[PDB]
Amino acid sequence: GIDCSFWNESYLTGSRDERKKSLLSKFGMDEGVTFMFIGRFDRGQKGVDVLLKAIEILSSKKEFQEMRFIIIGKGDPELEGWARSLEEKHGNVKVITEMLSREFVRELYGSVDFVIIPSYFEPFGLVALEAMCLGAIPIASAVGGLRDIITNETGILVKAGDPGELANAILKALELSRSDLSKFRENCKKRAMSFS
Repeated sequence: GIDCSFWNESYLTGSRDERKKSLLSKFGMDEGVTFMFIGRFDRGQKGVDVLLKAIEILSSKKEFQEMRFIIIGKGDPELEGWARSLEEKHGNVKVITEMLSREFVRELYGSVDFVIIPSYFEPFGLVALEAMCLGAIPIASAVGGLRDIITNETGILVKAGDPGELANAILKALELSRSDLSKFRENCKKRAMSFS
């Protein structure tokens, strides 16, 4: 079950636009549509590999410049090395290889546009609900609990393990109007609150 006493936007200062601008400026980036990943870096569970492949696919496109990526998690030295390499290659990629407190995570969810949950294995998907409670729009693998939580009114579902499909979904998400973004956020919070 989700703790909506902790996971809500009451704890956050100012507006979403303000927070996102400040956040990105700390990473040396100007404003852009911001996608975040938070999870273990492994080969077949959380899907960081799928995300990194998707970033590589997108990087040859002009629209890539309008995207910002925040990639948080730890694990394999090879996977961390890969994430770090992309960070050095692309000025719109930030990688943070460590655990952050739930307070920090909460602030981040309330300060990005989308949270990417490219899981292969996700029995509970409590992460989707937490992100949704804070107005972050999920782009997620259609697996386990994520299937139950995420709807067409609240986010984007993709086939697990498919970097191409993910890249397509990210481009689709980038193109959404502010009005559509706003409706998604409203539905996200409503749905997350309904999970009580």
